[PDB]
Amino acid sequence: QEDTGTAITSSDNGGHPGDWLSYGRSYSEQRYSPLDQINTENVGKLKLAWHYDLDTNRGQEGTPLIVNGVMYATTNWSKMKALDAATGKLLWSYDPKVPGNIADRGCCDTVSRGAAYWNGKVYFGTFDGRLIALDAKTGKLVWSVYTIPKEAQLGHQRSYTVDGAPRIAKGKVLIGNGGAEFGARGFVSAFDAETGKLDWRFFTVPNPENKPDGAASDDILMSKAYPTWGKNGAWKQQGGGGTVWDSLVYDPVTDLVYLGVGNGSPWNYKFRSEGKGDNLFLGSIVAINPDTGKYVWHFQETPMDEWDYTSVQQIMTLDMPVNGEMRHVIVHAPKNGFFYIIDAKTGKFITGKPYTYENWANGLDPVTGRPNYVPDALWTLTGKPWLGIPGELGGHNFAAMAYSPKTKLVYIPAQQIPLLYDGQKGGFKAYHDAWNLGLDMNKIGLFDDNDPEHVAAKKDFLKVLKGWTVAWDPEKMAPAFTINHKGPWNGGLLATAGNVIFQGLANGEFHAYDATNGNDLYSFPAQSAIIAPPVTYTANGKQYVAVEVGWGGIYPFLYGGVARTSGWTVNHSRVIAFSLDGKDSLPPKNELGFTPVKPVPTYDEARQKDGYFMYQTFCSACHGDNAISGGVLPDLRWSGAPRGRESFYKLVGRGALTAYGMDRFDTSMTPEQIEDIRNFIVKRANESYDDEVKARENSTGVPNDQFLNVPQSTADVPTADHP
Amino acid sequence: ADEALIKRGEYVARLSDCIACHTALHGQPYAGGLEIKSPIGTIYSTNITPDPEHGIGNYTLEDFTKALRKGIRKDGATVYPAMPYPEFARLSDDDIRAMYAFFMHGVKPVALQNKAPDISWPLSMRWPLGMWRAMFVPSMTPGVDKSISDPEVARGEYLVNGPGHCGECHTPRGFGMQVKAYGTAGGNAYLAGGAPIDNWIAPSLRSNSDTGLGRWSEDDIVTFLKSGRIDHSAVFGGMADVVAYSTQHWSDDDLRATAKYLKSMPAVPEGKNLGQDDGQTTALLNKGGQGNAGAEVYLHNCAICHMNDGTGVNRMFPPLAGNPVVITDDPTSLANVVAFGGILPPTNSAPSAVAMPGFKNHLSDQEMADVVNFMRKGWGNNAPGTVSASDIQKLRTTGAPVSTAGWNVSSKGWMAYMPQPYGEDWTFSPQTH
Amino acid sequence: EQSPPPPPAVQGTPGKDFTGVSPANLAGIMNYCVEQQYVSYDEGNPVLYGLSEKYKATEQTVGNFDYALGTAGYFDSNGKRFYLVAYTNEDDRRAACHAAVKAAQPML
Ligand code: HEC
Ligand code: HEC
Ligand code: HEC
Ligand code: HEC
Ligand SMILES: O=C(O)c1cc(C(=O)O)c2c(n1)C(=O)C(=O)c1cc(C(=O)O)[nH]c1-2
Ligand SMILES: [Ca+2]
Repeated sequence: QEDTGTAITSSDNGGHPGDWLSYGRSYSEQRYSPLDQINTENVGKLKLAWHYDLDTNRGQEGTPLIVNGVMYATTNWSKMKALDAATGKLLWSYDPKVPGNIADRGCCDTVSRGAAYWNGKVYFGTFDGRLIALDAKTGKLVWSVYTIPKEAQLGHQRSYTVDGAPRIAKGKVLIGNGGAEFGARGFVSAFDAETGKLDWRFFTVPNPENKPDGAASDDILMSKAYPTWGKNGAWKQQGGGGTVWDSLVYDPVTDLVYLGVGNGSPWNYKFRSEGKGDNLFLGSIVAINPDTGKYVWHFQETPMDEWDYTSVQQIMTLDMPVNGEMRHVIVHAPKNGFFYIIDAKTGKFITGKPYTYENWANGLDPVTGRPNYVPDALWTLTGKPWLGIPGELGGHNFAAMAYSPKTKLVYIPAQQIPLLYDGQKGGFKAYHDAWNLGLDMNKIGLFDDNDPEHVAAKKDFLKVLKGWTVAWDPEKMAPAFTINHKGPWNGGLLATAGNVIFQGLANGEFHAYDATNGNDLYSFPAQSAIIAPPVTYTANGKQYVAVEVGWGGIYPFLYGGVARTSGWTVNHSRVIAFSLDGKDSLPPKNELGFTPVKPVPTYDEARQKDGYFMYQTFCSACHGDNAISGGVLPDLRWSGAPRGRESFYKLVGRGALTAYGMDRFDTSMTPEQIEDIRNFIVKRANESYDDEVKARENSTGVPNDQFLNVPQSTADVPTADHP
Repeated sequence: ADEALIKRGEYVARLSDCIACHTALHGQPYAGGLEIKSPIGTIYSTNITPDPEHGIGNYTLEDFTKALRKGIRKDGATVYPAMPYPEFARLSDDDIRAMYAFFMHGVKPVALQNKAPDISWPLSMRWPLGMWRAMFVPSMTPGVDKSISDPEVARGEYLVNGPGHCGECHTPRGFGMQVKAYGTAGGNAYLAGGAPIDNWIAPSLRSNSDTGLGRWSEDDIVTFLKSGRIDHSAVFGGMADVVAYSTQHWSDDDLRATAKYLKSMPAVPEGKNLGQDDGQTTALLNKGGQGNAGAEVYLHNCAICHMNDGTGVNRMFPPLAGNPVVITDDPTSLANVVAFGGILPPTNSAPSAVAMPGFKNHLSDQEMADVVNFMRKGWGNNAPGTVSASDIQKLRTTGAPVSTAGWNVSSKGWMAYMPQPYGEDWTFSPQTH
Repeated sequence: EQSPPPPPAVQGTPGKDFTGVSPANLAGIMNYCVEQQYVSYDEGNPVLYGLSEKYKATEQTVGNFDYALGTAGYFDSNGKRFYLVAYTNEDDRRAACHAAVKAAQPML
């Protein structure tokens, strides 16, 4: 108890130094810990203290909570484990038994990013859309609610999943959802932390007919947001998007709730809203009253969003000397590539500058903060292909960023993955159980053939694909220093008072760097890539640094053959913790992944083209582009299903593996299209089997660096003025 | 040197599958207490931890050798034939020494008291057990047989007849409940199938194509032993935990030698339990069953995973047409695997962890008997006999799903992942239903 | 300022002359002006819906780069490009959208 929330507020002022009670360890989400037991002159002696093997084989992005010696960690498939924070012994476990038939309704893996703690209870959201409260000690269920209202509009397609970490403000659990990649109406709901009753709801986009929803957002939606949404478009049927799935901040200093609103649905601006209107509360930060849920202010970072530039990224609150005077401000690093400083109280725009390379805008308007779009960046209006940097994954993603008041620096894990945007041919066509982005799925993706155009495209993509960590200085709005990496999709950042920053890399290494100059101080091989942010805490008086390891997310699921440029990795999901006198060691594991198997030699050429097309619109999101898996999900080229028509249909059309995530696709594809996909997969396997076998033939048994396209020689950190 | 000896002893212990049957379900390792059914009564595994009072802490090397090779405890009485001491009598001196070192130093001492066997006093006397060893267990030279010219075949034979004890399950037992052949020189009865043990039947390991490994390749045997998932078979039942606890930890050389020895055994007469498929069953299932109860049950419950031709999916769903487990004379294991499903973790060549649901609650006894008869007489299968509802109801009471817990301990492979619920509106029947 | 530095001043020649902007460029300018205000929601919307329909600015399957060139602050006139994200006063941004409405009046 201790009136939780008071403890979380005091955590920002030195109170509770050895606890991690919120998602960002505090209401400010600074992710800064005042524990100086591990410092720069000492972190090099760090050793692994303990580990705990998780029972999932997908990505782990959760941020564990630590309450007075007990670690509550949420894993893939929304499972929760309470372990001993000092020895890593499982105190208890709980799984909500998420149904397997909705796994394809989530954009990007069945991940769970965190939980919340309040008054001796732990609250978390399940992938199917349930908010569950458990006793923090016994682990028994207290209450469980369904967060998606059966009534209300929500659009015709309602693909709702919950993967973010709930936040609790004044005894109210706030939770959003995701699914605008498929088509959904974004909203954030506040439930009672004691009884589970719905306290209020806030819809981030207006309903199709400008009618009241009975929620707390009615006045602002019907008076301000509705006139900014075209006159008639695909937003009325799809939902409009604006899902809040990552950022949910409570500020007790200003007593406000900040929501990071996601992208539109579909991404196509012309399809969604005729290419007209600002589409208010889309790709914006909205601050509302934590009590009644009423709108207070907003700031739209990305008007008329069409590149999947969500403002859902981490929102942080600091105190800075603005105009030679101390001021409580909000710092944001969304997908679009701009670092924003705005006023936390009134929402007034203060400043904004690109922290990475972006070609979609020539800076921001100094008088409004609205981006100065280049005319060609609006590919939807021009109707021409656009090579957008940042791509749909943005310069920043769910990976956490940290703050150090000792150095006054914001450490951001940044990436560079460009995307080719082009409109869907023939107009918008929404598909059941498919990504309804409204763009051409033939143009996206790379090929391994000998076509000079394809060779040049792949070479350029590998040239401008990068990953690094930048120490932004908000006072100067310039990078203090950078730490380069081989590739993107690394873990989050953690900052402590020992001037040390911790981060997990995509090659499977946990690293500790100096917080003042970025010098590498400690490195540890974790046997699998780390995509979750590290946390630190105290148990029995001694400091521990823990992190969840597991390869997953949208990047390995989608980009496939180019997803291992940072180094070879497979998924060995677990939770590890290091202490100053740890004496543990990771047992050996099999790192061969999914090895090639010789396919059938018969395929149809006439069904190639369209077959490829179908694979790019239904199966590429999970099994990788061009039928090459990223190392988490099975590779379809070596699968035994495509060896026959009947087995392939019964697996894809009928969903024989629904209990594990393979759902039926007969609700959107005829058997002929599934057969076309099968022929395309067989042709790809026949093309690539010999090359894959040759690549895996070496001492280690895994493909070499040249096959994985890992970058020999260091690559320049992009920054502005150049990629 | 001591650490190397401990590691070697651990490897030999895993090679002999000591941990599988010397640990009770959800119990301390090597602490015993496992219920083993016997025709006389029920026996319990003794704890073999280095505990000086409960375990074998006071056992010397000579006592260990006597217990393993002759089945004589430190007391002096003879153990029950539940101990595979007829097979462990072939263990070499170096292997026994390494295992003794591992058990005296590498095992954590647990203090669980050995449960007494619940056998009535007239049949609980221990003196006749030695006479059983004298009558049915011949003297065996410990170590590799010095008659096989090929070193790999000799090592495989030592593994099969020594630390690993396949004949304990795969060899028929005689009137004295003893294996009719301890080696390939015994005759065609060596590794020629067995009676149902724990409602599971170990089929023939001989060269007959219908029921044995005649259609199995050496690489097929190696991969099946290492991971349990090949393109035409999938491990289950007792083999499942034999692979999970013991065989998956074997070195590649040992697995290759075992497969070579198995494939090099003398030829055995072919059976008549498998025929040629003319598509009659496939046509019947394509029509819709048309009045065949077994065909209707298969179409509505099983055809989604195993296809209408009984071929399944390679390395994902094992075939039912020509599968020796479906072909064997005794259908007990067939109905057992139908009633209770089975979870298999993903492998390098067989990704996408798979899960048979247990149909003991979805289907009635008559429906499962009908489906078993249909699969036994379908796609050219010629398995004899018929299954009634009484046998199904007997199997549903005496039977339980496999542990799937050995897949998740001290393994370089993936965990055995439990399946998620299908959903509220799920059905295995086709859309026309 | 000398606080965390503001975005640099934009480059371009502001103007409110709309002689030869041509259709689907005035439609883009009015898309830029209906949002961000500076005209209205009631006298700018009829221009946008009616200038983008008569002259097919969007068409849901067609290009017309002139719409994007004008959704931003740019518009061409007599072979010269003028930028509306200049005019830092924001009172010259107004009476420029009004001038665009006046210029579009004979066009509709
Ligand atoms: C994300 C939700 C997915 C999409 C979209 C598609 N697939 Fe999938 N597939 C997914 C998972 C998580 C799994 C593994 C299942 C398990 O048991 O772990 C699979 C598996 C398959 C397989 C089986 C491969 C084998 O076992 O060797 C096949 C043949 C397959 N998937 C095909 C397939 C096709 C054709 C798709 C496009 C329509 C497709 N999948 C989409 C997850 C997802
Ligand atoms: C399952 C079939 C077993 C395997 C494999 C191994 N052992 Fe065993 N062992 C088993 C039983 C059921 C019993 C007791 C029988 C009875 O008469 O009560 C035993 C007994 C032993 C002992 C004797 C301990 C004593 O009772 O004081 C020892 C030392 C022993 N077993 C060791 C041992 C080793 C080293 C094994 C691997 C080679 C091994 N056993 C395998 C059952 C089974
Ligand atoms: C009793 C516990 C067993 C011991 C000891 C061994 N095996 Fe076994 N095996 C057992 C069963 C109940 C089965 C049934 C089929 C299954 O997959 O569930 C099997 C099967 C095999 C097979 C496959 C045969 C087929 O599919 O036709 C093989 C190749 C096999 N077993 C090999 C094997 C070896 C080499 C053993 C000594 C180490 C061994 N088995 C021991 C039960 C038991
Ligand atoms: C998909 C979920 C399945 C359905 C529906 C049915 N079976 Fe199946 N079966 C499936 C798998 C993945 C496996 C592998 C075994 C493992 O241990 O998991 C099996 C296995 C069998 C077997 C054993 C043969 C062998 O393992 O080689 C039999 C006899 C069998 N299945 C029959 C069967 C029947 C009769 C079904 C309809 C009731 C049925 N299966 C449904 C997958 C699936
Ligand atoms: O529009 C949406 O609703 C939506 C949702 C999500 C999500 O729920 O994670 C992502 C995205 N979009 C998206 O564009 C994206 O790049 C992304 C990455 C991830 C992830 O978990 O790594 N989620 C999402
Ligand atoms: Ca998105």
